[PDB]
Amino acid sequence: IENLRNIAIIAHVDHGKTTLVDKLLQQSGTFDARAETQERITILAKNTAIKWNDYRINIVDTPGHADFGGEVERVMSMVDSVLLVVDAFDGPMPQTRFVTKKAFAHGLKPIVVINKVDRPGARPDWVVDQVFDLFVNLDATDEQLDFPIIYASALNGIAGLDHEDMAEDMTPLYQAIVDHVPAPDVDLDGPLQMQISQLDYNNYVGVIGIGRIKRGKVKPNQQVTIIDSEGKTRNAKVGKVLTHLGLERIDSNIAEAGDIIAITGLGELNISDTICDPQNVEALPALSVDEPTVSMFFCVNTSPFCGKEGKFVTSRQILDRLNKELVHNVALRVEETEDADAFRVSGRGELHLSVLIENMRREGFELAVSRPKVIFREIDGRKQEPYENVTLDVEEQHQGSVMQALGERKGDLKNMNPDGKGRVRLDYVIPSRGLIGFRSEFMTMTSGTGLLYSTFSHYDDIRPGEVGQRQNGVLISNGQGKAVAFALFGLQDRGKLFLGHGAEVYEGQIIGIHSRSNDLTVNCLTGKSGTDEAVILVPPIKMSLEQALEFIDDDELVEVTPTSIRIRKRHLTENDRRRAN
Ligand code: NA
Ligand code: NA
Repeated sequence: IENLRNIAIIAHVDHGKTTLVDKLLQQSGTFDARAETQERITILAKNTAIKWNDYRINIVDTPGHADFGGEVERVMSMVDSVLLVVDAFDGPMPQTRFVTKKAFAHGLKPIVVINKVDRPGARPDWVVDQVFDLFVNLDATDEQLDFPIIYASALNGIAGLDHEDMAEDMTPLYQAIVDHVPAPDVDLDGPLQMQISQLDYNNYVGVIGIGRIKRGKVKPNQQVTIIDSEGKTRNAKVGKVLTHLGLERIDSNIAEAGDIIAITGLGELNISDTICDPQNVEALPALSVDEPTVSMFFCVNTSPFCGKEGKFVTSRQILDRLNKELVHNVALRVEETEDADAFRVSGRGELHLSVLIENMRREGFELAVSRPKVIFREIDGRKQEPYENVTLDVEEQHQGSVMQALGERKGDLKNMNPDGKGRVRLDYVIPSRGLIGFRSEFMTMTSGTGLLYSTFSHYDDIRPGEVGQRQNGVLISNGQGKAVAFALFGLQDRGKLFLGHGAEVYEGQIIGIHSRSNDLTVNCLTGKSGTDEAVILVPPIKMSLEQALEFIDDDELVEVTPTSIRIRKRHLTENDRRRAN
């Protein structure tokens, strides 16, 4: 127990945290199940367990996805310190600030590694000053400002407290971890209490629960009572108890409090479930969950062009592909609707849904999707919507316009923190519904220089007024067939077009953006003293999947194939659109 060290690791993508975890594992003589010697997946295991002398160090990877601040909090709630790894030349970079801020907010003391100290142009002393300023900028406590520094060269396999007189090996980094990281604070003799912090899956056993055992012990085939954060309970039987050794999970006959473990055979475990000894059912506090706040309908493509471009089109081919994603994509949610050729798919931001669709197009799928929107849930008698905690890290020159746009998106400002080094951090509380479409506008407005983070917060009363109302109406084909130059030449005078001469269109397909706010049903199949000389079309607007989804309204769909992106009305005929209004 007193010999366990549970630490999380933080590093910019190119600052060699994988290289460092590898050197620490090799020099510790921990049995290595893989087969790499010296290089010259390059990402970490979610947990790496190092055996050094009579000490066990669990290194938990810090999630790098910007919309999963929930998961970052769960990592910090499970560990007792953080290892911040920083390059000897770049110094700390703004990409790791969000996760560093979470570590300090959960009251963790940091251990700083300045690695690549022998690379050309290294300036470790300057990196120390940069790290000190960051922590002060993060409102560090006096205990958080009193932190060890270990200089390191994974290349030469050496570490030290002093970069000018480095030791023969990595001994100093290990010693810094056991000296300054407290052992887990846990009750070994009380009844089993273990919270699910992370979920994983493999075809050999199914759902895998990952967590730090808060109290007691757990064995294979043990009878447990699982309790969720809604207080509902269910009895179950532990299948396998898996301990961590290097990059691998080990079938173990027991596991004790303080230890970070994988558990199986407990069916559909959810984040924050507490596995309990059946006599003493005690739920631990609810953990932040990465709630799927944006939803789209994934429908069978019913267009007159259906089946002509992709191999996979049926309702079961699509459902089979979705359930197949669901097991490997634990944040995602697939639901059946009253329509059997329509499936409500929910995920962490529209990007999560758009990536899935792009995967299915490449595979040969064909489908229609509705716009990304939130699910309005009735809780405590009223209609509430999801709200998010949002962090924006921007160059100071972008502060003005970023704030105006977030205000317009119903964003409540909560904090402004400039670093005095050309960047500012803005914390907002905004309904998820006001965040849809923003990441794209945010990149354009900040010229790709900004960083945006998201952590699900809560449901609350609906904030009044619609967000991102499209101002322009659309041009809708009233026929099926080949679009012609002479007719497109006349319509491009009334709006911008999505296609040119020779495109096959169908009735209700959207073929352009109208200059005015109203929709027009137009003819693009036949052509209507002086005249207009030359029939030349301005190049069509060819939208990405992301643009089609941010373009479409509630009465429209994006028809998707492996080779094509089409926009369409739900009601393909003008008569049908009139009978809805
Ligand atoms: Na739960
Ligand atoms: Na969201």
